[PDB]
Amino acid sequence: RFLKVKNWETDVVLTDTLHLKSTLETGCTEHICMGSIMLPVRTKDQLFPLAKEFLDQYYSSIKRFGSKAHMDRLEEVNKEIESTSTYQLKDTELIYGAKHAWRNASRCVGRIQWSKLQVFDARDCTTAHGMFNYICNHVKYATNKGNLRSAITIFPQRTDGKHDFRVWNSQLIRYAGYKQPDGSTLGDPANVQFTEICIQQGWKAPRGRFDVLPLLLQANGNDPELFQIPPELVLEVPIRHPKFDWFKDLGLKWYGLPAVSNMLLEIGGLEFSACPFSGWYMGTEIGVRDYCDNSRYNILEEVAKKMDLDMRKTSSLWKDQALVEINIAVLYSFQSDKVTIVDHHSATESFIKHMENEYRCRGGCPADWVWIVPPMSGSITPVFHQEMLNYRLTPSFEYQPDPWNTHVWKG
Amino acid sequence: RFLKVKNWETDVVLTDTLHLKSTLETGCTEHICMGSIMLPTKDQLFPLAKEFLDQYYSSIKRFGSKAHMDRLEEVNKEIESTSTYQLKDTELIYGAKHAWRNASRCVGRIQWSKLQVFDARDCTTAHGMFNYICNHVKYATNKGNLRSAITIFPQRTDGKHDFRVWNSQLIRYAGYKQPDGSTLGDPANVQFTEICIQQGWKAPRGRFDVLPLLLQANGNDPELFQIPPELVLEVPIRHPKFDWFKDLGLKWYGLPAVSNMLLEIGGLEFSACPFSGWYMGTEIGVRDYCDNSRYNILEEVAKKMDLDMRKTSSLWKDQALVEINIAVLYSFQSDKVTIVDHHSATESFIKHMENEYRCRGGCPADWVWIVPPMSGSITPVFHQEMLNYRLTPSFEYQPDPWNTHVW
Ligand code: HEM
Ligand code: HEM
Ligand SMILES: Cc1cc(N)nc(CCc2cccc([C@@H](N)Cc3cc(C)cc(N)n3)c2)c1
Ligand SMILES: Cc1cc(N)nc(CCc2cccc([C@@H](N)Cc3cc(C)cc(N)n3)c2)c1
Ligand SMILES: C[C@H](O)[C@H](O)[C@H]1CNc2nc(N)[nH]c(=O)c2N1
Ligand SMILES: C[C@H](O)[C@H](O)[C@H]1CNc2nc(N)[nH]c(=O)c2N1
Ligand SMILES: [Zn+2]
Repeated sequence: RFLKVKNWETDVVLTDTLHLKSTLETGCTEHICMGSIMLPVRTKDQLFPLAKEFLDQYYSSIKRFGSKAHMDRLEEVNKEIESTSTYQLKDTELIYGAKHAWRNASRCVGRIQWSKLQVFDARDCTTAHGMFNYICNHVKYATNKGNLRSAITIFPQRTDGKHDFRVWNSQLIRYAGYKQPDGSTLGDPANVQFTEICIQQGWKAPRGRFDVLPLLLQANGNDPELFQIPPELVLEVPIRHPKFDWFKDLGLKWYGLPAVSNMLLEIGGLEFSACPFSGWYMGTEIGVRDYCDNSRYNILEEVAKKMDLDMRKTSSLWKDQALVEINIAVLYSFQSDKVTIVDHHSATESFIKHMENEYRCRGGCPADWVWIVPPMSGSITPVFHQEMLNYRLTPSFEYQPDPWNTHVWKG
Repeated sequence: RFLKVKNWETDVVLTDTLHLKSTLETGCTEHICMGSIMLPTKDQLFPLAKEFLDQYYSSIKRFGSKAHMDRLEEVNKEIESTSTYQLKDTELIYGAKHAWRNASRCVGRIQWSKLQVFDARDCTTAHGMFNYICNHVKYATNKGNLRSAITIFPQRTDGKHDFRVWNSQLIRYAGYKQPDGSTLGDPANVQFTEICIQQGWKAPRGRFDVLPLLLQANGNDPELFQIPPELVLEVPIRHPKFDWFKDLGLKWYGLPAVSNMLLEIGGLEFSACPFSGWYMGTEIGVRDYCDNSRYNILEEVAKKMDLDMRKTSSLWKDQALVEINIAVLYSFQSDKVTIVDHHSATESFIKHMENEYRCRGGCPADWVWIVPPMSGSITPVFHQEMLNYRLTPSFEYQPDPWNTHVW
């Protein structure tokens, strides 16, 4: 079957056949759409089909489908599953798998970049100390003094579910949040619970507005351990505004490297529970969400005060006006310091070109509109007007529950 | 089967049970979400009538009463005899208000219960339709203090005698393609304008020409009528800080009035049912003015602001966008024509959602349409999970009649 998507601005129509390869479920049915719902130990049993399907894809991509090398590899994996109950990916397969999980990430606007991903194989890692070292090297390589390079580091896969490698931080680099006795929050309100765990584990909290959190690292199902990332490895950008000289005195800064560390990477039925990956920011992630969400740094009021906007009625659009100024400041600041960043116009335009290319060469591009459309200036970006089909392909990145909810403490 | 929706800003979790009463299909499956696609006989009719009357008599606390049973009986007899049936006035009013109540893409639903329903089921000609519509327009406009209304023409019979308003809204501006190659006026309305000209309309060929109505009665060929100019309230667009803004020559009309949809109540189909409320500012300022395929004015405004248009990263588009939207709200407010800003509308919808969950066990909502086309995440709807499902009575899209009309 064929499915059509139309762009309502250009009348361009595309035809999806890739959705036919989708196995995993969406959350939706014929009677309910769950498109705005944020969150909608395997047996050999299910494992060999998952392995086979993955290896068929891999061998197709390298133009060796049905070869002796292909057949031998299936055989080899089959026997390994039957006798050890799991199997090991070749380096080539791991790299291909990691690239494809990104390619398949329907909520990711940055996918034009998917084929340039540095894959760091950390499957020989055995301890939390070992994890720390790997992660420092990733941060340094990815940061590259401001000329950011995409990377992922892949720690050993799940075995029985009792020996998981996990990075407890949601992102490698994030600022602490402290709930005060008066109910106010100092620093990032999003990281309060994790900061408390760090403190509980013995972190000495400086208790400022922008304190880089320590890494909390679990190897082999053991209790996690604290490590401070070397500060000289943590590139940060002080935020200033090209015309508003008082903007610097708000005291804002952000880190340059966005690096997700709480997701689970699935390749050929294998589960990599610790697989931190990083790219570079789109300005709105910081300027719209991080700074302006009510539940985050929430700076809109202070910014609009300083601009002396009429704040007595929402219909003056003071929030909107201040929102634009903050986002200009972020882009200006990253640019002035030569730290890679992309604005939402350029990013969404690139995504549209990527998506059209994917339809032509691959037969589709699963995309989640709710996430792809930026959180400001929606309809002046080309993605707003683009129909999108959301479905789940493997390899994939999956959400997993926070480790402090599931971890069996050894003490 | 019982479903939670969470607000990620406030942590409020609501439980939806109303979706279980959903009847129509979504476009989605277990394998594919189509959340972003714009357009995804006697036997069938008695179930539809029963379902409706059951909810009606339930709503007036008379479920299972003799009056309930008697009406089921009466409607039942009428269908078997006549292959259709007629709504009581009370049922028509209830049905219309609920179609709006169930409109998952409408942010304005806190208002659903205050809808003036004009029963035009006695209308027989296109001249009658025209009279009904001017009365609706005058009533709704109310000298700028807008009031929600719907006018309901006779229901579908055998499908060859449909009442249809050919216009997509009661009030729209004409569009004309130039020898120049560009477009004068509203590019969205070019095809319809051609049909008007080809039906006989003498076009002024200006930038802001209110289109005539093209009214179809009883399946007959449609006819042209101009809405009295004095009933079409328009607003010149100025900016409270930029003196030059008015020089752009922009205006918009006060009355948003959708005329192309199909109202379905208890199996019955009202193919002509123009309805109207008042604008949310972004509809005009963001979509009408700034869509590339619409009036597309961002470039011109940004130049008058003398912004650095060299690189997308100066955010010149976003800057001019906010300003155009400030001008829309200011101009409507100054002329005392009802308008709502996206902040206030989305706040009211969150309150409405809470009421509906509390009072009805849910509220179907389409996040893709509810979240405003600018400043998404600074409105509370952005952080609000929504379940989208189809309830009846309902407003449905229907195909442009010129594609269907045999002359
Ligand atoms: C190259 C620069 C990149 C840019 C500009 C980019 C852009 C984005 C943005 C704006 C989001 C939404 C994030 C949010 O709203 O919090 C996102 C989500 C995502 N991105 Fe990308 N991205 C990039 C690289 C990557 C890389 C290298 C990977 C993995 C290898 C990746 C995988 C994802 C995944 C899995 C999500 C969804 C996250 C979630 O559900 O929380 N991204 N990206
Ligand atoms: C009271 C003032 C009202 C406001 C501020 C309001 C707000 C809106 C907005 C912003 C949209 C999105 C439309 C678009 O983006 O083009 C919408 C869609 C809708 N509204 Fe409301 N509305 C109001 C009154 C009504 C009334 C009185 C009805 C019916 C009686 C109604 C039924 C609908 C329907 C069916 C849609 C979707 C239209 C479509 O799918 O094309 N609206 N409304
Ligand atoms: C409940 C829940 C579920 C879910 N799936 N995600 C969340 C939080 C979403 C989130 C929060 C912070 C950073 C990012 C990165 N996606 C931010 C990021 C990462 C990369 C690699 C590049 C880039 N430009 N940006 C995503 C919450
Ligand atoms: C293909 C297609 C499908 C579909 N369902 N809708 C469209 C056009 C969408 C549209 C266009 C103009 C006006 C409105 C009114 N919905 C605008 C409106 C109406 C009312 C009553 C109040 C208000 N504030 N605003 C909606 C196209
Ligand atoms: C409830 C809703 O799905 C939630 O607020 C989503 C909406 N769209 C998003 N889009 C992006 N890119 N990131 C997000 O965190 C969200 N949050
Ligand atoms: C492709 C996408 O469905 C389309 O652009 C939608 C997105 N959201 C919308 N939301 C509203 N309110 N109105 C619209 O016309 C649209 N257009
Ligand atoms: Zn869906």
